[PDB]
Amino acid sequence: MRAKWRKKRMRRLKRKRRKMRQRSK
Amino acid sequence: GRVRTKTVKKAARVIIEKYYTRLGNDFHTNKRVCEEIAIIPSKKLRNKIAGYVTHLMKRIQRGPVRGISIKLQEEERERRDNYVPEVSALDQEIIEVDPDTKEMLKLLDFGSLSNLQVTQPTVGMNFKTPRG
Amino acid sequence: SGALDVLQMKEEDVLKFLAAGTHLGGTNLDFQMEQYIYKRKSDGIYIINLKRTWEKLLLAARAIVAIENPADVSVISSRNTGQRAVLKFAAATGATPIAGRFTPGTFTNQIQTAFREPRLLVVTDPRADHQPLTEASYVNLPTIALCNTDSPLRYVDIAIPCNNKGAHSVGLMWWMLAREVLRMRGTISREHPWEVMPDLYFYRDPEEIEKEEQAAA
Amino acid sequence: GKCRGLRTARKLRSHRRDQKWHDKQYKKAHLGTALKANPFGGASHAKGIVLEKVGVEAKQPNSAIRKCVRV
Amino acid sequence: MQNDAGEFVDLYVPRKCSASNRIIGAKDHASIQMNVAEVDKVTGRFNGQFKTYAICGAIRRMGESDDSILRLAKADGIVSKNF
Amino acid sequence: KEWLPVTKLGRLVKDMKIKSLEEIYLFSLPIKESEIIDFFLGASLKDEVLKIMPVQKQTRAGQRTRFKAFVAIGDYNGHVGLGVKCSKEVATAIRGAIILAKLSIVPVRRGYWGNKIGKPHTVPCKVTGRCGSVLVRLIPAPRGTGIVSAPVPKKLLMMAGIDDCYTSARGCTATLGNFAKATFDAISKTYSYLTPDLWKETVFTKSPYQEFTDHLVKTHT
Amino acid sequence: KGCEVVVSGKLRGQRAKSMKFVDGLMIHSGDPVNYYVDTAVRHVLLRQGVLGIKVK
Amino acid sequence: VRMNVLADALKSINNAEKRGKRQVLIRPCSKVIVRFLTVMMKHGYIGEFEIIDDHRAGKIVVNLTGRLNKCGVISPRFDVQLKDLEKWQNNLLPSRQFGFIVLTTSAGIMDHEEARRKHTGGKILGFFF
Amino acid sequence: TKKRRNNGRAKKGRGHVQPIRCTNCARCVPKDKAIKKFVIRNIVEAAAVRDISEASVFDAYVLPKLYVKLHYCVSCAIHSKVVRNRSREARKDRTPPPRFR
RNA sequence: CAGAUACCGUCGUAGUUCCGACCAUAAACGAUGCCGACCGGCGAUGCGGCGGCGUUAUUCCCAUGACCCGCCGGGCAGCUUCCGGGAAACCAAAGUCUUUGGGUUCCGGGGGGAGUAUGGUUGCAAAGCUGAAACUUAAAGGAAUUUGGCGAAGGGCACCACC
RNA sequence: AGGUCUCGUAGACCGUGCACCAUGAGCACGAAUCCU
Ligand SMILES: [Zn+2]
Repeated sequence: MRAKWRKKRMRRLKRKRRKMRQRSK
Repeated sequence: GRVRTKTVKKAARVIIEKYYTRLGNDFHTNKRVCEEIAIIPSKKLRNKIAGYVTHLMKRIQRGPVRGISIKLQEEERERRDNYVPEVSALDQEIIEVDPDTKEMLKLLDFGSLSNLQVTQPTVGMNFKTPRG
Repeated sequence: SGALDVLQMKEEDVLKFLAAGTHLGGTNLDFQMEQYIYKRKSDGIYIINLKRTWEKLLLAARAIVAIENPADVSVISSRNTGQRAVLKFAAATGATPIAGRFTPGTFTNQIQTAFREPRLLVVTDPRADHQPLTEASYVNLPTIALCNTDSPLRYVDIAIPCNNKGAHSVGLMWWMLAREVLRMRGTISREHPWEVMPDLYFYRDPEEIEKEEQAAA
Repeated sequence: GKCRGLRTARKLRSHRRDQKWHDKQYKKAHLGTALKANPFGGASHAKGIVLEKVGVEAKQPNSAIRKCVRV
Repeated sequence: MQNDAGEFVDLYVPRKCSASNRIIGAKDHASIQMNVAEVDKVTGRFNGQFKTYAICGAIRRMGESDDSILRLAKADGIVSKNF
Repeated sequence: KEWLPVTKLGRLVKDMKIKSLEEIYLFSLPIKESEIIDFFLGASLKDEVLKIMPVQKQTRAGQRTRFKAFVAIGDYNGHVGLGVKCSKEVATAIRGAIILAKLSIVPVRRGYWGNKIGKPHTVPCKVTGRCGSVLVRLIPAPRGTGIVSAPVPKKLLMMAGIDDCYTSARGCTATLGNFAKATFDAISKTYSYLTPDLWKETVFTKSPYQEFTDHLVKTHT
Repeated sequence: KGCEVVVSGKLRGQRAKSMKFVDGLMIHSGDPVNYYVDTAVRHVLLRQGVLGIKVK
Repeated sequence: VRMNVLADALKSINNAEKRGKRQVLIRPCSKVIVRFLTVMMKHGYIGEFEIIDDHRAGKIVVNLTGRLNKCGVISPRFDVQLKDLEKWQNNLLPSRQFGFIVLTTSAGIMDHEEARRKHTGGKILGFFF
Repeated sequence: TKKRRNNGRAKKGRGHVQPIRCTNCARCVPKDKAIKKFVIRNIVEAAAVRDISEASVFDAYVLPKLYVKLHYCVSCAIHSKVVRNRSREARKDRTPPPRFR
């Protein structure tokens, strides 16, 4: 795996973690 | 594919360098010489040697080759580079000389020689080729 | 080298220099050759000194007569321009000639039959014969060279500036070099003209060989 | 050795200090997390009680099972 | 080489070049001891006097040893002062 | 077991016209016969092996093994050398190694530490030798300290005859060939370092080949 | 003008290894192998195995 | 920008020494170079040196011979006492038989042996061997 | 590791050049990096020029040429046999190939 | 194609373009920080200046535009090198280095975890900067020589290959 | 007035993509010195 797509899946999981942060206060 | 190996070429080389006077362009005659002068274990190799000596005789008869040093053609080079001619082509009555070289010969140890003839200088120094 | 009032040119050596065209050089220069060259004239040909080259022939002659064994001077020419004058020089002075295809094992390979290691190494062109100098580097061997203005100066000890392109200039200066060697040796006189011919050192194309054969007897 | 001046030494102190904090043995030897993660608490030996025995397997070049206890 | 008594400790002293004045190693085979001749003062012939010169391998590989030998012979008195 | 020389230097040595290898190193003639040094150094020259190392080359069918041996020779009050030879079998490997070691030996100088009494014990000055990545530095030491280093330049300095030295190293000294060549560079550079002892202009004696080239040309052709 | 000795068997281990020591000139192919080369093959009875000798 | 004059002068003469030149053109003419080269002459390392003076920073012409190995400059100007000079000549000087460490003092500029004889220390300047 | 002293292009003190496209494909390639070919061509080759010659109105009528400039990417250059790889020691030769005919 | 929401072909929303308000990310790479001193050559190139034969704006003159022969200073670069350095590829700097010190800013200590969680901070949003620990592993990596395998290329060969 | 100007005739650089083409169970490897 190259670094670009693991950075992309990091961005996706960080986005969904921020969504669960805003929906789980 | 009929090419000669190194053994037959070296054998023909040494027997054509050491024996030349008792030879000839006829295949059978120098084949019998190859019988007489050299102990050969085979006969096909004998035919190979005799044919190659015949071919090298046809190569010698048009000019010298760079594999042998035969005494009949030897000392022809020595006579040809050992002659002396009458004129040396250097003690001429005319020597053609540039003005800057005249200024050089003015300053060495002479002032003017009686075999000294000058040219005019050139009009343009376009000497180097156009490359870019 | 010129310290005496006998060891100069009288009238004729500069005449032979003018006849052979030894004063004409190449267009490009070297960074070590500005002191051996007078100036630069028109049409891009460097004009060289003659006193300096005379001093270089005197120094090289002193180096040759310095050793006592005449067989310990190896003189090498691979180019065809001066390959015969090397043989005549070795015939006149007893030197060891190499003419054409200097094999890379004469100085450093011991098991070969052609194993030579003399006092003196004399060569005709450092530009063309870049090969024997690098092999003679590994033995304590000095180098006498016949240098042009475009020739690189490397593993050199005495650089004689000359015109090593025309065969007449080269054969003339080998004839003068042999003349100085026999003068300091004492075989020939210093004032009596011993000149057998200078034509014995000149090389020429085989077309002119055939032309001279048909023109002469 | 980069800074060569007669009155620059606090810069060298701060540089050596930060570059010492960028270590590994000095990082573990001067933090409470590395000492508190040690189950011994910086002790040579410790006592305990055994609950059950667990048989763990070895690594793939050397195939065996090693007898161990859970303390 | 000497001591408080006075004997020379070193087995030999290595040569230095007369132009370079740096020492030459034991395995520097490019360093040479070139020898020139001296001429008689009236007749112009060899007599037997030698002027041995030495040059290092670094300048010889550089190729500027020829002017060094020229300067050495000028200081010796071989090459003409006009030149 | 007689000797037939192939060089003119070997012939002049066999004509007993060389007293010692001192003037041979002084004029720096190339030594290319191993039997000349054997003729010079007799019972005082002994050796010991350093390492036998396997070197393998992969070909079409299997692997091709080839063994290289490092040996260090040396007389215990002077000249030492190092020789490496690589071959298939170990016997001609060690034979070519000791022969090539006898081909390349160098003279050394020993100096004093502060005061000048008796015979020397240590290097005259700080010399450094580099090859590959290894840094080898030899520093003079007082009398009676002894050679302190890594064990194999320690035993090489024991072959050197040097009694005391202070040594420091940098990099991978595990490569014993590179380490041995680096410390040989450090030892062999003891003449290529100008000191105030040799500041007079040296007198030039005649070359030995210049001295006996008449005998050589009357002996051989 | 040339000889060799070829040995094989169980030497200093459990795997079979062969050692050959050549010196000089030796001819493989053709008729002149018949009246110039003499070959002897023998079995050596050691303790750990049987060893072979090849001499030409 | 030119900061230390003696460092540039010693670097230039050291480079021309290792290359093999005989005549060296040192760009500035500060008097510390003059004192350093007088120490070098009376030590016997180099020969004669010239000085070209004008209405600006003139040049230095130094005649070289093959008797100098390396001259260096310690920067910045460290303070060396008489009790600590032996550690400096241990970690800096190549041998105890030769090599000299110049230093500036209140009684002038000289090598280390004159400083030990006259019992005075000062700041460091450089070294040569 | 480093393969060339340059980087397959002609940018030394510039930083950016205007990119162009290819001819065989449509790959966007910078100008100094792209291999460019400019071959002079005829409309008809040496078999049809005679049938132009005697079957024409005007005698000695000189035939016009085909001047077109081609720019290739390096992949389609090597694949269509425009440039060929050489050895590492023989890579350092900037002269064009000789034109015997 | 077995499967093709991929390679290919036809349409095609946002975007690609300009104005204005924003984020400050790249293989933003000469993967080589800034200033200054020193140590070899050669041949062209761009600017400004200097000297000199001749040709041309048609035949005489002046300096000019265009040249040719050379020089100076700055700049992009090129070839060879036993200066020197390095693990080597290579570098006229990546040199002047155990013989280690010209002045100065930032930055890295095996490989993952991880540029991750948390804390701070800026933004409309996307996100940017600062930034761990626990735990696991004896390897992860750089240069280069030799057989290997290329749906890589050049010369040939084989009725155990083809026509 | 003569009535085929002379000297040898690489005189082939016509062309560009090219169908679909995946995977391989681990056990099975050893490093050296000289004479009597
Ligand atoms: Zn394309």
